[PDB]
Amino acid sequence: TAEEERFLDAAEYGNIPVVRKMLEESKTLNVNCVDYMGQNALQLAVGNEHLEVTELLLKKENLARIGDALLLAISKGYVRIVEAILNHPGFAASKRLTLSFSPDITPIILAAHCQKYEVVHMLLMKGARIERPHDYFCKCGDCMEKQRHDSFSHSRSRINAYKGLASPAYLSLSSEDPVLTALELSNELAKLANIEKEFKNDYRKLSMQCKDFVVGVLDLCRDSEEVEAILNGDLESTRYQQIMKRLIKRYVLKAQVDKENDEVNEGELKEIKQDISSLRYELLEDKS
Amino acid sequence: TAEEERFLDAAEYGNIPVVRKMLEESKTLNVNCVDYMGQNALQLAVGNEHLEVTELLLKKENLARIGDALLLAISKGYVRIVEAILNHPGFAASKRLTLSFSPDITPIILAAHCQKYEVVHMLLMKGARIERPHDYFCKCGDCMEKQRHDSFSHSRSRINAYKGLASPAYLSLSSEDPVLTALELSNELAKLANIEKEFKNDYRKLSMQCKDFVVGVLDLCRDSEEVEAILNGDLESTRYQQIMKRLIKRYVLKAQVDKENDEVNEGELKEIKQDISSLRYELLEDKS
Amino acid sequence: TAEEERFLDAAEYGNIPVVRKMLEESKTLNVNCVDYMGQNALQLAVGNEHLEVTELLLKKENLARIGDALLLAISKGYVRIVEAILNHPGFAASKRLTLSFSPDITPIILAAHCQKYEVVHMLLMKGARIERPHDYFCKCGDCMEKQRHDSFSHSRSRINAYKGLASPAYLSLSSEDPVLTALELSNELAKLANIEKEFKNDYRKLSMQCKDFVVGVLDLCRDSEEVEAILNGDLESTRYQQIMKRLIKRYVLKAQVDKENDEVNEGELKEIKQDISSLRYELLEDKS
Amino acid sequence: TAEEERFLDAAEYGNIPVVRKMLEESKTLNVNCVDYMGQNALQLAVGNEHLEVTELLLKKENLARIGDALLLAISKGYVRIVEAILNHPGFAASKRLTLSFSPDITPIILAAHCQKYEVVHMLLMKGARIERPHDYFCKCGDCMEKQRHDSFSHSRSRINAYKGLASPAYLSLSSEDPVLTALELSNELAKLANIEKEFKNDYRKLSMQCKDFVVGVLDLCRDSEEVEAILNGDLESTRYQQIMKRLIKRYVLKAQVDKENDEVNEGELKEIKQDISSLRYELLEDKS
Repeated sequence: TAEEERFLDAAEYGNIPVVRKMLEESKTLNVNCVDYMGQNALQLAVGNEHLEVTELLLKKENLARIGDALLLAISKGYVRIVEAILNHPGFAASKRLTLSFSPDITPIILAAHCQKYEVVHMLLMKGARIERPHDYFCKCGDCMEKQRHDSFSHSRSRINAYKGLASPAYLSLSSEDPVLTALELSNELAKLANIEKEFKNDYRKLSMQCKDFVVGVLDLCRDSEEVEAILNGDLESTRYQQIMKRLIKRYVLKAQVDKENDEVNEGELKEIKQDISSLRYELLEDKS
Repeated sequence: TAEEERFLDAAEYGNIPVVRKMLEESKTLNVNCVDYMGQNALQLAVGNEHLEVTELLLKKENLARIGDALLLAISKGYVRIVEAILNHPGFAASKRLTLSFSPDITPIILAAHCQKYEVVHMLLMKGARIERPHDYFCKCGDCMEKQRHDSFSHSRSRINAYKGLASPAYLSLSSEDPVLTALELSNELAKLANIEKEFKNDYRKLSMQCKDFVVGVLDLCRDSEEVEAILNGDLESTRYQQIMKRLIKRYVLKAQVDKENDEVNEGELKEIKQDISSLRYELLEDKS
Repeated sequence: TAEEERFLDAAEYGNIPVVRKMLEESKTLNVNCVDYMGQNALQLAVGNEHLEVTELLLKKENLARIGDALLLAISKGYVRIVEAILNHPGFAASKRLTLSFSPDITPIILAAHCQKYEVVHMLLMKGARIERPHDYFCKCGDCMEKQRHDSFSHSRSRINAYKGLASPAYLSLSSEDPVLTALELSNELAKLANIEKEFKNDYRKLSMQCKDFVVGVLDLCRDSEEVEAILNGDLESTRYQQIMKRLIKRYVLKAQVDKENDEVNEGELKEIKQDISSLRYELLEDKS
Repeated sequence: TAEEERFLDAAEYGNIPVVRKMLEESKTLNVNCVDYMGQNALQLAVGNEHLEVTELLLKKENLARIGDALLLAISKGYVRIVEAILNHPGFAASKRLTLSFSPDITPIILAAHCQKYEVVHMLLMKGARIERPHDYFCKCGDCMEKQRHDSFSHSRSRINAYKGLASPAYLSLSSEDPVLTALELSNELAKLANIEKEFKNDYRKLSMQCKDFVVGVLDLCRDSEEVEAILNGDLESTRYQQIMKRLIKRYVLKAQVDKENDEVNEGELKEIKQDISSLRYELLEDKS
């Protein structure tokens, strides 16, 4: 395990030509090393180290921890690492159920809990769009889905799906008229707060998030739409497409500025330290 | 769009000799690439990457997004990027109305919402000084300006102009005796709070900002001016020039220290990461 | 002391080939320099400077400040510096009492006040596991330990030992079933709060920490264990091993994310500055 | 002023061989450039750029802004920049009054408002120790000092001197028994709060700071001194030297850790950016 420990020390920090040497030395030991994680690309997606990931993409020995590495790259919020994962090992489809951390969360939903717009838009450039809003009532038609599992996974996965479908970001993500759809989802979550018991506080939170979302989009304030359908929906609380897209861009830029006015995350500092160490290893080992 | 995507990947991060190669390869594809922004210098003014901007200044193919790039460089608060924008592509004048994001905000006003003194002073070294305090009453003389637009843009642009004219920074920016002018503007904003309805809280905020401004300038405390005109203005709440300029310098230095004792912005961390990546690309691609 | 001051200036910052020159110049002056600390590896374990420590490991001239340097590397929370200290100068055992800052704290306890899991796990890979929970009553059997010292060191070292034994991290550190042991320790600390006077607030704090620990481990929520022994312990407030280890890994990852969502420490910024200066000294002095 | 502006652009950022070229090109224009500051070493002591300062020390053309640059290096809290200022241009003495920003604050007092221990200790290694506690009553003996100036400078300079003499750091700085001297100064500031009117809140603050200082030094808790003189002083609220010095070292280390657990200053981030730009300029201009 000596070469394994050398590989992991080259893995947590940069050591990029050391990993090139581990490539060129006939791959004597497989990339299956365990510290606390079963595989090693999970600990390779820690810092902003793209070249390690590109060298991992040439290691197609069925290293089947690409999905959890993608979930780490989304939850930490990388961009080009997510692109390197999505492009080269290939993906046929991702619709219902495969056999590959690991919560029961599709990566569009996990990209929707965070509000990082470009990650979800890169997910939308590939074909996977809608998080499937079903009935989620006592009767749904998919009674066999209610009969496969009989546990708290139904209600909690329902709440997680509506947290994904809460539209924190869907105004850049739906096709046409996101405000009316946000009003409809607010009414639906209000009715679920009326009906579905013992979890009503979360539905009230999501309904107030949708309300304050619509209020902020109104507070963009370029040109008064003031459609009477919008007014009647408020009672229950083309060039038009061009005005709508311009307001979409305004709200996206304001949301990104309000993201950039936030408190520091310590992991973002750890990213800077690992980038400094990767610079150290690149410059010194290319001098040698 | 393959060269376009290579250009944008060279654009978000440093890749400065890659952009030199894109220059030297006959400019096969124009700099008009769209991710969410129409042009590309907007995404080039993200980090502290001056050499990209200087290479853009040699690209005079009527890439008409210099003004919004200047607004980004002011709102994020760069210094030498603003100098590179102001110097080389040339500016005839900027007084009332041209045809070139984009709120209805002149860059002196947007430099005045932020309190960054050196940016506004570099604006004042060129000829554009005053944000035009007009009557802003029911009657103003410029009734045709009130008749061109008939909307909320009058009142809201008025409030934005008085937020620019609130003097957060004008003590380094006016010509002579900024304290008496601040007292006069505080009296004017008090009278506008008395008269102009449904927005009185903002005028009260700006009046209290002017009052606390004058109180802090009094709290500099080198030599007691104590002019009886200042006393009579407080009732309604040369060597003198040398004392005034020295107090101006004292207040500017105290304001800059109080700026440097503020909470961290995450965009300032992103600037550090992009500077690290620019160092990476410079050193590695100059080794090659 | 001129070479001593040059050595200390090479010691606070990087200057790694300068320290190589101080090695190769026959070691004219010993590494015993005093600014405020008696030895110098204490001021060498400030930044993320591993090569200095590896050059110190070849300096085996009985520089007997390895233990306090290990305590600094644990309290600041380095990883590979702790590995470099533990591996090469050798350690026979660490059980009760040796003759080598310096509080009366064994490094497992000081690694247990901080919650850094990998440091304590690297301590557990070597043979030193348990922090010795004794009776700690009026009668204990070790009455001669109560008669060697007669001071406040008994009660305060007892409280420090139970702060080490509070299980902030022991769910990754004990062998089997940490939740039941946490319940037993919560009951023991509750009884010590009932009995041991004038320090009851700290025992109440540790008992509430154990309670909220067990509540969070319950709030992992994969599969309901719901053992009736757990229920009866709550009244006084194999595949099972596989489920338990998976919940252990879930709680460890959630704890590390909650660590990485914390406020910035200024010493972590100082680490970045000293790493930048080490890069400066490496690159410039290897150009020369 | 073209070479002046090139020099200032080399001055705000690193550009160290550019400043070497400005040295070697016969010094055509003197270092007297004005942006807002009269001299230029004030804007050269912004970042952690030592080589610029060492090149300034070879520029002995009576560039008489060394004292304000020293005050900037102390107030921002550099270490080796302060050493470079103190060592090479020479200092005869600094006792009462010379003719060379600029508040009326001696650098020991300005180093005492900040709590940076090593800066004040480097001041104490040179001969300047005591901030001269005089009577500061209605009668003092130095009545001519009260008759030279007749203004608020007496009371405010008195309060600033007692803020310097508040002992935030003097336990590492006085000769022997700092706790009894802190008790005496607390009694003196209490009596000044009884006597000197209209500023009593600041004296109450400094007295409570001295009280909490003594309480924290008591809360070090190695060995109970419990001198009856300390008890009688509390009523009005050798090996002993070795115990006292060890408690001094304990309190200094605890104070430095509590400094390193503080909120981030944005100027510390600006230091990192200017160090990155200095690395950029060094590496690129040494490639050329």
